Amino acid sequence: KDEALEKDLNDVSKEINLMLSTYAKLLSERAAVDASYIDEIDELFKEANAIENFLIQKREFLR
Amino acid sequence: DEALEKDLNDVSKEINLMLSTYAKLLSERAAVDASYIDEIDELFKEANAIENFLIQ
Amino acid sequence: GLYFSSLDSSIDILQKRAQELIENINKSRQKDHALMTNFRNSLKTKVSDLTEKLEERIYQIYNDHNKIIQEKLQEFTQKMAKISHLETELKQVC
Amino acid sequence: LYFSSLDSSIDILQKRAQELIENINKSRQKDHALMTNFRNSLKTKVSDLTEKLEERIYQIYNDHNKIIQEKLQEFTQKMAKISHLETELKQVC
Repeated sequence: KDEALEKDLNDVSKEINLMLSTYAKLLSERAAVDASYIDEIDELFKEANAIENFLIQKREFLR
Repeated sequence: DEALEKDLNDVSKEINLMLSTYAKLLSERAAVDASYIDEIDELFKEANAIENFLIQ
Repeated sequence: GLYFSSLDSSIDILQKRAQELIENINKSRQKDHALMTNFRNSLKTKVSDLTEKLEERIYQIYNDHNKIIQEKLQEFTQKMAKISHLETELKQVC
Repeated sequence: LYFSSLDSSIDILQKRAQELIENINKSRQKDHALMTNFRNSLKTKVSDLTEKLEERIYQIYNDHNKIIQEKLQEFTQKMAKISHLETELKQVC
């Protein structure tokens, strides 16, 4: 009766929470991958910047 | 990112509320059907009263 | 000479890392775009299944309602036939 | 005389039974219509919620792509600046 309806409502709520939480995990992992790519771009830029500093000081010494 | 968390939780909230509202609707309609069962019971009472008077 | 070749090798390593990173980003995007559609499939199907189970339990309730209603209707019909026969007896006797 | 009074009672009971069964039928039809439309509008609402989720996730991905493109362009310009500087040094040395 109504009791069975309430208990299966509990199962329904549990299942919906499970799916939304799994989706949240999916999105968190994807966002982590994107953030890692961004950090790699930043590191590449820093390497370039160091090389540029080296060339700038060599050029100033040559002049 | 913050809004994504808020809206994911809110979506789960809305779906659970909507499914429980559906369950309540279902119970109310079944209750109406049971009320008709009790109306049949009233007809049975009238039949038995007529039968009792006819016996004596 | 050696310094220029070393610095050229460093610059190229940077170029190849950038190229590799763009390729990785693109492949990841194709993958993630498949994943999102998979989620929209599963969400609608599961919500339909849960509504299904709710309706199933209701169908059990209504089946019990029909069983009880049919039993009471059959007994009521018996009551009507019994009262009709008793009344026919009393009519004819009087 | 009495028998006819109880006869009217019998007529009313049987006819009430028929009318009650018909009422149960109409009630079943009403319940079915309510069930189907509530289920449909529920699924439509769920579709709207999925739609808004996809909208926000798309905005997040679009901002990510904007940031990636900006940083890649900035890196490409830094690389070009280094290439030009090194060509200058090649000329000098």
